[PDB]
Amino acid sequence: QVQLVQSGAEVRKPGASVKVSCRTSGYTFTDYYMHWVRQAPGEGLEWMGSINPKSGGTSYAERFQGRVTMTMETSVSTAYLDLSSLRSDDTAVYYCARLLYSRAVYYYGMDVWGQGTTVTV
Amino acid sequence: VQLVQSGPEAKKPGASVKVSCQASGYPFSGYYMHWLRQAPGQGLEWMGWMNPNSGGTKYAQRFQGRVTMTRDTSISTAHMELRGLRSDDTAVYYCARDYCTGSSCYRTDYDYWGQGTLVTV
Amino acid sequence: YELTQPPSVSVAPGKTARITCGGKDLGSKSVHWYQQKPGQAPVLVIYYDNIRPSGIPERFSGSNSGNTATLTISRVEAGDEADYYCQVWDSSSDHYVFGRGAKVTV
Amino acid sequence: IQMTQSPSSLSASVGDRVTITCRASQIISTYLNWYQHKPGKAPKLLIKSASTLQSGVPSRFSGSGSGTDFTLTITSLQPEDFATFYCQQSYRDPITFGQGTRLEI
Amino acid sequence: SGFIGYKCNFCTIHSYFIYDKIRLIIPKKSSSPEFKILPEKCFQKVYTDYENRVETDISELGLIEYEIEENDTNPNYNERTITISPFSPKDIEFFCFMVHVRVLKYPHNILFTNLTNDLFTYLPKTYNESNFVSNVLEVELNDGELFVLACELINKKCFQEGKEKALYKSNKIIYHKNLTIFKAPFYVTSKDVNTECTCKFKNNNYKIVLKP
Ligand SMILES: *[C@@H]1O[C@H](CO)[C@@H](O[C@@H]2O[C@H](CO)[C@@H](O)[C@H](O)[C@H]2NC(C)=O)[C@H](O)[C@H]1NC(C)=O
Ligand SMILES: *[C@@H]1O[C@H](CO)[C@@H](O[C@@H]2O[C@H](CO)[C@@H](O)[C@H](O)[C@H]2NC(C)=O)[C@H](O)[C@H]1NC(C)=O
Ligand SMILES: *[C@@H]1O[C@H](CO)[C@@H](O)[C@H](O)[C@H]1NC(C)=O
Repeated sequence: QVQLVQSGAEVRKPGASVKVSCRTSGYTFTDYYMHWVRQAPGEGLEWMGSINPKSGGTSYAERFQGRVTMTMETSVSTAYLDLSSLRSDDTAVYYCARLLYSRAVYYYGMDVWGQGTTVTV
Repeated sequence: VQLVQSGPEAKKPGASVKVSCQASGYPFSGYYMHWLRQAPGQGLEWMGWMNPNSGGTKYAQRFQGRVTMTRDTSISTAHMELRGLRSDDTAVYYCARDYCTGSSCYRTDYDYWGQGTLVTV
Repeated sequence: YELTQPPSVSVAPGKTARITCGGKDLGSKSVHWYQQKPGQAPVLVIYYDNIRPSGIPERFSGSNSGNTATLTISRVEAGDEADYYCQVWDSSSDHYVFGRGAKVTV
Repeated sequence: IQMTQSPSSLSASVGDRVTITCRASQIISTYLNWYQHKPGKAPKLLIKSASTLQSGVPSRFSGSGSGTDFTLTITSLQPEDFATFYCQQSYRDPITFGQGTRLEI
Repeated sequence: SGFIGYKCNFCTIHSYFIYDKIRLIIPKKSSSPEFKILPEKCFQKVYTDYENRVETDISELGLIEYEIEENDTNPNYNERTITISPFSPKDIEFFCFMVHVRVLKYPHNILFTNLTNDLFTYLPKTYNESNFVSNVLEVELNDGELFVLACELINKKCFQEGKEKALYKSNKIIYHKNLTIFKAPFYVTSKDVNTECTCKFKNNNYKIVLKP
């Protein structure tokens, strides 16, 4: 009855922009941290960035700092990842995951992960 | 465990009595030897204790200068000599072992008694 | 920083598998282990370096001591063929550092 | 320290419980031992410290009381229980025994 | 309080007893029989007052959790030993003749977490296990706040290691009868400091986090 559903598989040309959505159906939003992790084909996972649920968070990876803009509308309780300036290193399978929001963040993990959105560049 | 006492002996008035106390079944050292005067028609009355290990003796205030207690480590026998016998010094004498001296409790108990040496003055 | 997980781990069925998560002063920083199947999403198997989730078989286990964190998946059986990545939140840089990974093969 | 046992004169039928109150001059806490002095023979220790029973003494005998007043409880009187009873004041260097309590049949 | 002596060779003890032990060093009497203690069963039947010396069993003074130990294996000396506990609700005193022991009631508060499945009815001031949020519980602690963990499977290195650099200094850590008591330092330089531990209930790892 509780699951995370992402956008369908999309193909974008290099240099264009791709928007990936992560809506929270079973779980109420802003209770948990929102994280974005992408897995390159035949490669290890790479966490893109994290947004704090209580207040806007600018925490992004150094590699993905320039071209990642993560917005939280909270009207539809959906997490949106805006990605642009794609390249050969910007194609992966993207995963949205949640960990409980706490004053100290090191404890708790990503218990639930998204369905997965395949992006081809 | 049993404690054997010498047969009763009746000395003349003004003489001395020696009473022999034998220890069987328990280490003769480490247990104080207590002597009691069972005067006929009167309660038991304490005379003194003799320490086997140190050899020291302490006597009651009444018999502070009459009774003498000795021993013999080779034979492991306790002897008590009383001088100045009077008509009130006739009684039945018991030597008892303090089972409580060995450990724990501070009280004085007489777990095992002698047969009772009947002294007639 | 960077997590120096081994490139591979070789295990036999019915045995203990140790995946060492290596990092500088990793005892003071929590590791979160994620089971990566070839197509299925990362299933969290250990979070906060020793805690077992509500829904998981009991054999999964892990501990962090010193500069190495070991995922002791005792009693390796079919269905455990996956890549186990340890994730560390870096407090000073405020960005989680994600392990390279270590595939476990029966 | 004369420890008078006021109930000294006694006469009890077989199968009837008794109580022997034993009182001393000063407070002597729980440093009391109860002895059973049969006629002839030798005294036999019954209760150590007045709170725990000496081994070899049946369950009929029991000790109660602390400080000044102390009690003997016999569940069922026996011919072996017939004897004179004394109190030993373990506190203080001289040991003053009681005057006795002939628990007559 | 402001004392570091707990040995009883006129020993008077005035301290906050948190499972602290009292050493009653007394001779065998087989060497010096003049010396005696007026209460025979000391620390078990002990005078409540100082002038009105009356024997009262240790259950009826005002101690809450306790155990009294008499162990006589040492041939040189024998000791009657009692453990005191923080659970007491009032400043009771007792005298063994002189041995003056004062059990001061703990002025600060008590926090108890019973991850073990047992009825520690003596101190019902709690969080239970239900408060654990995602199997981690974060218990803040005011100055001097006494935290108690009831989990039997405490593993090792409880309160020894603190996550995120600086470790939360504890004045005293007691592990008595499978019960783990944390004493807050009552003075902390920076609030952002953490101390941790492990526990194993239902084979799940429940962990407690303590912060000022
Ligand atoms: C401490 O532990 C007990 C048991 O884990 C908790 O619940 C108690 O459960 C027993 C039955 O096993 C009941 O009889 C008790 O009444 C319960 N306790 C209370 C206070 O109601 C208990 O909740 C825990 N906490 C406290 C404060 O005792
Ligand atoms: C302390 O934890 C216990 C569980 O160990 C809680 O006890 C349960 O409380 C609910 C709601 O009152 C009852 O329906 C259950 O039957 C209780 N369980 C048992 C075993 O008695 C208790 O509520 C917790 N204390 C709180 C929340 O204050
Ligand atoms: C206390 O008694 C125990 C009995 O199990 C004994 O092993 C131990 O040596 C004793 N310790 C002291 C300090 O008397």
